[PDB]
Amino acid sequence: QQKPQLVQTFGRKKNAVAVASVRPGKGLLKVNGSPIDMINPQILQAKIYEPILLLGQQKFANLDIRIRVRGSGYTSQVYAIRQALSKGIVAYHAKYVDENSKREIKEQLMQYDRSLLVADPRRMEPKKCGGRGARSKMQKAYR
Amino acid sequence: KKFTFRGKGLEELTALASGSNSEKLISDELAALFDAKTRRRVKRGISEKYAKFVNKVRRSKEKCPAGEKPVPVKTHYRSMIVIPELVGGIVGVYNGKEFVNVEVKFDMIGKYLAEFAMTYKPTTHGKT
Amino acid sequence: DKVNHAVFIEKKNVESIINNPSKVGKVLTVSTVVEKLKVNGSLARQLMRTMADRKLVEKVAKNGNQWVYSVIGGVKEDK
Amino acid sequence: LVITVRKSPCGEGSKTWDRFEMRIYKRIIDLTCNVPDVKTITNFRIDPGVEIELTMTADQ
Amino acid sequence: TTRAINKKKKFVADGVFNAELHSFFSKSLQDAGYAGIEVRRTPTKTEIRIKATKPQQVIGVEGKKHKELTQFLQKRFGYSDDQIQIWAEPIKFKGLCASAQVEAMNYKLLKDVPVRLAANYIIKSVIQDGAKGCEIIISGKLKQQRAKTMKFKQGYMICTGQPKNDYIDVAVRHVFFKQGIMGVKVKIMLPY
Amino acid sequence: PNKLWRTHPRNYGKDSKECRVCGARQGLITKYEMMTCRRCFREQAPHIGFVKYR
Amino acid sequence: SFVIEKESDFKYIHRILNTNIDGKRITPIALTGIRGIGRRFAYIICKVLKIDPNARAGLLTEDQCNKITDLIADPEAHGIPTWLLNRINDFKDGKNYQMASNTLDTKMREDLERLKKIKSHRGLRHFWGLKVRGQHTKTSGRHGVVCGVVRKN
Amino acid sequence: TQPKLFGKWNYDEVKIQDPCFQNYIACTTTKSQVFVPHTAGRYQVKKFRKTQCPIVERLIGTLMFHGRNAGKKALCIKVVKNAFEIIHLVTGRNPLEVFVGAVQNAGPREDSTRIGTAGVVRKQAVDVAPMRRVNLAIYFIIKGCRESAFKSMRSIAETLADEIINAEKNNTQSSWAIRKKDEIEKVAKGNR
Amino acid sequence: SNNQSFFTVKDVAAADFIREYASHLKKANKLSIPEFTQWTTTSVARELAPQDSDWVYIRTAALARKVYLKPHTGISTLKHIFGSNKDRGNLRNKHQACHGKILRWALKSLEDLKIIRKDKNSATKKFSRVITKEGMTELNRIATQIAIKQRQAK
RNA sequence: GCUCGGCCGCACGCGCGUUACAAUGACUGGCGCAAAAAGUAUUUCCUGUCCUGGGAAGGUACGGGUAAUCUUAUUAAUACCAGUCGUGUUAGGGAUAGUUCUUUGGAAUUGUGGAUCUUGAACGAGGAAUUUCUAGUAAGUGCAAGUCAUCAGCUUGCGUUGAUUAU
Ligand SMILES: [Mg+2]
Ligand SMILES: [Mg+2]
Ligand SMILES: [Mg+2]
Ligand SMILES: [Mg+2]
Ligand SMILES: [Mg+2]
Ligand SMILES: [Mg+2]
Ligand SMILES: [Mg+2]
Ligand SMILES: [Mg+2]
Ligand SMILES: [Zn+2]
Repeated sequence: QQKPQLVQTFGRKKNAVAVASVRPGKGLLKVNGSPIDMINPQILQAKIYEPILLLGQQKFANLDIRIRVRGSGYTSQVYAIRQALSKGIVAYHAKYVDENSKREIKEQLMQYDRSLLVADPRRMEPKKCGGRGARSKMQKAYR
Repeated sequence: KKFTFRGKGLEELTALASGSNSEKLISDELAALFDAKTRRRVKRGISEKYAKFVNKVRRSKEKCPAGEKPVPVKTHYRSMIVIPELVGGIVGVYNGKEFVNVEVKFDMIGKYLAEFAMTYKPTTHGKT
Repeated sequence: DKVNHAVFIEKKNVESIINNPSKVGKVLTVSTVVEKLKVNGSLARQLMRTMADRKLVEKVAKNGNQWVYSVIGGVKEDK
Repeated sequence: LVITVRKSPCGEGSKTWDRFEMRIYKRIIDLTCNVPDVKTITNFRIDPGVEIELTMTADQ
Repeated sequence: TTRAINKKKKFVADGVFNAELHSFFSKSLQDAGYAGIEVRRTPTKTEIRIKATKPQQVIGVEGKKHKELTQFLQKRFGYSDDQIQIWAEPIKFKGLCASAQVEAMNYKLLKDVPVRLAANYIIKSVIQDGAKGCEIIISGKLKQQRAKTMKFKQGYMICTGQPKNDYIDVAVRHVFFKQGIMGVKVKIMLPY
Repeated sequence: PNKLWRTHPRNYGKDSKECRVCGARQGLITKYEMMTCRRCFREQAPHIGFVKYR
Repeated sequence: SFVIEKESDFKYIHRILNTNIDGKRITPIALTGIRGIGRRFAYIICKVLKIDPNARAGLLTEDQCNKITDLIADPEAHGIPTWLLNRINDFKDGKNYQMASNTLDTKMREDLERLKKIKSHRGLRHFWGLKVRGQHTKTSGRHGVVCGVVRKN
Repeated sequence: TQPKLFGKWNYDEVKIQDPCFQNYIACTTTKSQVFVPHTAGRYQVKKFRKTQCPIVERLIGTLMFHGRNAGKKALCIKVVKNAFEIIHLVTGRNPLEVFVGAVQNAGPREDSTRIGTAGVVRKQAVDVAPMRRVNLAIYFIIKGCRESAFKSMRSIAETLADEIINAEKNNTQSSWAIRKKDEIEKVAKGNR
Repeated sequence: SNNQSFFTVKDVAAADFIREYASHLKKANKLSIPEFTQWTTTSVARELAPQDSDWVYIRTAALARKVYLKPHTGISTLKHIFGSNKDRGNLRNKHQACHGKILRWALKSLEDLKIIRKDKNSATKKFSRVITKEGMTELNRIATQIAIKQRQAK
């Protein structure tokens, strides 16, 4: 079967899931089969470029990384991509490099943001009856 | 003064509706000129009963040539659409308490018979 | 009140307004231009574009309602 | 299966609701065998609420 | 196969079958203490175990009530004679069954035996059979034309929590009098 | 000559159905094809196998 | 365009079909100023008569204006689909006309009159100053509010 | 490489002086230097967490208001960046230095409150905390923005820029934030 | 030089692709542009007929792109992809689907240009449209032209 | 039981609420972002292709699914990108009306819903009063389920975008 040089990490925010696959070579980032350039709301593309700029391109020119994302809505999706990418490099440096590098990129990243290696525990709140929402309730008449 | 429906006269309409070999009460030529809800009621079916009804009008319409007005025909069919062959007759339409006598005019063919007998009384107020 | 904002500019004034964008200010938007030249916003935009094609003016940002442009040599003092 | 039902048989003013659940668990098991072995493996007591469905695809 | 049915729609239908049975048996079996019903379903058969205090009255005089029942289910659903099977199973401890005990006080109250005495008799029985605790509620006109509600507790009792659904056994009955319907609940907390 | 009895179409709408138990037409629960009014359902619910976890 | 060479030729007030037309404005939505013309029809009128829809109303040619009055006169003769008209096939005549400034108020007045005369429910209802479509008079419409046949002023 | 805000604005050029604010305004930290103002942070789970939130994100938060605009963040990120551009076009220095400058420079210090002591009820002269000082600063600035931009042609980016500049300049005419600040501080001085 | 001679549609911002391929369809004058085009708005959900006279081109261009990407995407699904919200007035905004005839015209006419085929071999969705070798080549060369014009900008 | 009305009748008083008063906007394009629910006693239930119609909708041409297999792992809408419109009862806002067309139903008139042209009111942010609410929370935003032949401005749920301020 010839076990590949693959690493596979996942990342999560709300209902969104990102699976990033990392293999060695000339660095690509393709999300859902397309460059980061084309990710829908333009503003938060910089969110995905963040861990890249934080680690420096030097780590990323050595690796082709392809991230498929399926999930909730635009923003959470962006955050999932972020996550998967980040802990993806970490997992690579775990299997194929020394542990030391894994450690120092871990610290490197988390000093900037912890949302990269750790997932946002928040999810939606179910709705309580007698309201238009998960707390707020039908208006009341006292007098 | 004239009386016109979709560019046709009572003579003309009676010429389409009494048109030879059309055994439906309301023939297709006429039904093409109807508003959508009527065309719908016709093409979808109809009941045999209405035939008898129209017949009564036929009998009441020719039975008062001298001009004393027709002998009124009582019926419960509100959902009935007016055929030109009923124009000039007087028909009792049940409003649920009562039989409202309605005299037919050329302008009223397209509409349902119910559209005339008042189902209710209007509102005339007082408290203060 | 109402603000009558001109819906046409005379062929007498046109490139006289165009060639000298600094009458509007250090910052050109729809609003600025509307204020300074009493031109209705759509034509204000059209002016922006014309004098942008003309190398006189540059885009800083575009967000659906917001035009932000600056003058090339800098603000050049009037008359 | 959820059925959300209003408690009071009447309109009695506060609205209260009942979240009524029925869970259905569905399992699949696949075997490579002959008929008698099947009838051997099905030979044991099962609790009442269980539905057991058997299908046989021949294989060469 | 018969018909392909929605696993959801089938299962709900099975539950509704079960409930119809329970209503049928609690209603037509009312003299012998009737507790429960357990239904196994075979492509061949439908097996019903009637769990009861007095199996002897489920059977009757050489299957008078048994044959009656079996045939009732037969005409009702339609069934082959090999397709229906009814067993009666004894409940070894009558003191741990509520529906039974509420049937007991139904009985005792019909014979005009006074409230407190009857309540005590059953409660003492229930605890005699090893139940940790029991309670009885009788509601409705007792004294007079104005409704009363009387509770009788002895032993250990839980109300609230998931343990409620586990340890506590409850049954109600409507009891009929010339004056109207009075009604009776029995809560037996079971032992561990 | 009862011929006219019940001869209005009950084909659909409110009169096509009823609670199997109590024969109510009102607030009938049709959702799993269980044909039980809200009250009757609320009663049978544990016998039908409907738990309240929630 | 913005630039017009002679300020002398621009018509602020234009007049088409017994109605004023606002000049400083975009031509079709300026044409909305007529009873019987809403935005989509005006955009159509611009597409048939090849008039610039991005242009102003002051830039209007009199030729064009007469052509528009003509469009309104015999719209179906100018092309355009029948299904696009305010009046599909009139009760009196089977013809398809589209409703002008005056002609509209006329035909509506006529219709309602024959509805009084007919003594139909809804015609009576109109006469009475009530709601025609059969909605609820218990709650809304209070202290008087516009009933059918709305007139802008 | 040190990230610049929006890529064009260097955080290293912002230095806070007044010792109250240095712990209360985000931008000093590695964690607060962000290309994008959008964290999706948890800033509200504990009492002072709000402090660790980037100031521009805070401002963006305040912007998102009124029923129609609720929960549209992208809009406000746009508005803010644009306003910042107009700011650098007017002043020519880091739109951050202007912002931070104008959060510091406009917000109340003294404020008056009812303190019941036995019989005494009347306004009393009270001093404002750093956190509230900041919060209020932003609240005010943006409220002025809305009131002005409402039916005008001036956009929010514009109104907001105007306000930020006037707010740092201390202008009591042109800055709503300072109008209220001075009004409040005067009410307060009068209530001692 | 390893700067790629070749670029997929997936490497290109979709807006650009659409305006470009529409341009190509005009220059080619390769489209029919039916008569109902003049008097009809996009969807039932819209108050105003489209502001661009070229919409038929643009819409067709984009359509091809969709078919390039999502193969076997039938008309209804496209009516939904190409639909929107519609104000019903004082009733809450609700989802609404596009017109059919325009989309099916665009697919008929794209078969005509050999850029899509009706698959007779899919036994689920039969006669669903899938791009051809030819159409693929064409779109990928537009895409490439675009992407190179982009990396030419420093 | 059957037929026709009635509960929807309007000078008004009082409650829940939907929609707005617009530029943080409306409109015209472009854009491979959800979750959770349902579903055929065989043509009847979800419905995918396909074809016709300008449209709502119709064919019946080829088909799947009693469903983790099929509708679908999609088809949502805020959001984003272009472009129009330019602070005025303006395209904001659409009540109310008149023709036409369609669909559910023996039956639609006292408009069941939906479509096309028209028609365009009040409303320029709301007196005394007063409701609910502390984090994926409020608010906006759509989606399902119940009802149900047809009829959501309701209810019960589902996610998306995401706060100000307390503690
Ligand atoms: Mg809502
Ligand atoms: Mg849109
Ligand atoms: Mg169909
Ligand atoms: Mg569905
Ligand atoms: Mg009507
Ligand atoms: Mg309506
Ligand atoms: Mg339905
Ligand atoms: Mg209700
Ligand atoms: Zn019932």
